[PDB]
Amino acid sequence: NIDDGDDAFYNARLNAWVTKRSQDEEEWFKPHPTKQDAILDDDYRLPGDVYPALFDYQKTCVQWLWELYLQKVGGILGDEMGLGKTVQIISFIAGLHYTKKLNKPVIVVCPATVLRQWCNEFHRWWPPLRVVILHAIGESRVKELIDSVFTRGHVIITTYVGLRIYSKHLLKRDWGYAILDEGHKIRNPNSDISLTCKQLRTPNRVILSGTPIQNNLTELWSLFDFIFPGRLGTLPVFQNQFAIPINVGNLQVQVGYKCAVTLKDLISPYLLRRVPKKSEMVLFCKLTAPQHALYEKFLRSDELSRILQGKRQVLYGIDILRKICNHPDLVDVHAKRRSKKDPTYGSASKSGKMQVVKKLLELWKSQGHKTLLFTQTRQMLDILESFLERLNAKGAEEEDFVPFKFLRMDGTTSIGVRQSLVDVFNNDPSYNVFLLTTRVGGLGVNLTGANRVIIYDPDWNPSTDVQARERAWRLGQKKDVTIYRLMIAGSIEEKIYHRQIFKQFLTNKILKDPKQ
Amino acid sequence: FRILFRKLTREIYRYMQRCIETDRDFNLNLAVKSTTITSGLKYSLATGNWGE
Amino acid sequence: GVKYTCGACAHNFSLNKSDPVRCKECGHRVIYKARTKRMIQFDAR
Amino acid sequence: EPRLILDQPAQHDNINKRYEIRFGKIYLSRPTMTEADGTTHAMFPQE
RNA sequence: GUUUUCGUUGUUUUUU
Ligand SMILES: [Mg+2]
Ligand SMILES: [Zn+2]
Repeated sequence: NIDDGDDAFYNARLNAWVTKRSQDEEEWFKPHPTKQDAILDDDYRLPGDVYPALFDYQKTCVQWLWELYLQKVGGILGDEMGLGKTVQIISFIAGLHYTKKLNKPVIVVCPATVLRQWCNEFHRWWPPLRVVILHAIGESRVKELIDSVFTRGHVIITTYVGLRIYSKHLLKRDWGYAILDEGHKIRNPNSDISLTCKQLRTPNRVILSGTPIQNNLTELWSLFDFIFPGRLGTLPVFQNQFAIPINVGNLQVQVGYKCAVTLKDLISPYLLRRVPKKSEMVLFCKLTAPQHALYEKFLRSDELSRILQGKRQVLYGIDILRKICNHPDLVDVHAKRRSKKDPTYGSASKSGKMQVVKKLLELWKSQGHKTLLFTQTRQMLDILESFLERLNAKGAEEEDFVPFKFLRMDGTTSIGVRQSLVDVFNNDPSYNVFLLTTRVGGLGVNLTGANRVIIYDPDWNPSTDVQARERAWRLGQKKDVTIYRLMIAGSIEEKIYHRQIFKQFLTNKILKDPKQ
Repeated sequence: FRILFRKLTREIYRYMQRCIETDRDFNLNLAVKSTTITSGLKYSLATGNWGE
Repeated sequence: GVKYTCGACAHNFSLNKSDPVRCKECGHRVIYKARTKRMIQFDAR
Repeated sequence: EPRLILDQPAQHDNINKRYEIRFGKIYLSRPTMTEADGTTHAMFPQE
């Protein structure tokens, strides 16, 4: 457990680094043992330890961070996935700690899947920086932890669930530089996010996420609020300025063009922007006759009108009409009572997608193509798992075949398992297919082994699918990757897919050309 | 049936107004609340009250 | 143990709490709990 | 009352955009009860 | 474990 909760852990690493560098003040302030420091200006000289270790993008991004620091306040530092974000931020923090310009503790908020990671780069790049995570180590115990966490303690780490466990003695005292590695758990305003985040007392505010804008410009305003105190205006002002005109849009374009380029110039110096082959084949299957019957039956019923008028929400009427598109046997009232104890619950050819699943997956089963099966519900996982077990039974009973070897991962499993299964797919010639349910999976899991991808059900977030495709389309993927979309024509899948295309246009004309 | 159908011909009007302003490609199979003449007969024959 | 009989197809069978009400061969959802073979004693008066 | 007329008197220059729906023949079907699992069967009173 | 837990509106038909 690499940490500095107990000063002994700090002392050991400190001594080791001092001995390493050796071959009046805090010793590190002296230049590099074999080279000099990079003096950008009077108040900023990067140590020779890391300055040449960076490269173009990284160096100019740390430069951007220093530029913002001098201009005060901060910005939403977000670019292509993992474009040295951590390296840049820690190098810049080390830069301020080097010139003694850090006069107040730094706070960094990161997910619980990267907690040890975030402490690791501190330990390896800059041992002189002390670090303390917000846990039992780094009710009185956390108060003795508070003792000398501001003078002795340099950087405090926090999980973005853990602030409201000890916020009583954190949000009170002043703070210096602020880092939040989370740009999709802030989104729009009016949430516990703003309740425990935007009450921090520091101009320095930086967010590390390359996907801040995925739903709407309200999320943009709320993300701009955290960094800057409102160079644009209030939420009513932000809306009444350009919310409707952008959506509706000549009569809109030109005035909208100027009103949008004004915003682009207003927020552009507050968030950085940086960016094998892929085949996108979308199959349009039809609703089967038993599916069309259950579709019309639910179509003409009291519950839909009851939802429409207002006593209920449309979220519970489009979840059940997607419940029938996945397969007919999921709108049953006995779902749990026959999910894993009735070997007829799954079935085949009734879903309207088994045939384009059987054929498409068997075209790779004998071809030996590690493929990704993708869902959103753990309930449909039961059906696709019974289906694949029956496929296994059929293949094993006859000959000249090979076991299908699937696996399912979800929130039901533990955080410990993760990488293990994520690895057993890459490093095993067997274990060809495995379902992933692309909500839990996509946090950064390395599954470069896959070369084929099947999308079964369209999602709501247009972003959740890019990580899904990236589960086999990682940067510099070994072999060509293809996407096969399942889409039931003449159904809600049509509306969702067109909606997702419109959402792609939204983030593809706001950031590309506002004349579209 | 006269009663129930006189409250059937009119919900076409009261939906082809909210969409006529949008002039959308209305499905026309969603404005016809077909259970219009199911429930009046069900209630008259079940509860016993011939009306609504 | 708990035996079941179909509607008129005369199919004799036994459902458990894992399947819906469906005569397994005829596909008849009007099924009937098969009578108990157990003896019943009468008074004949 | 076999006549259902709508309109958009304004412009489209000036116009009567006349949505006009005409009624027609009814249809009668034989009893079919349409099970809740798509196993549709013609319905018998005993059932 | 002594002990120990069902109801109403409305509707119809009824009973010397
Ligand atoms: Mg009496
Ligand atoms: Zn039968």
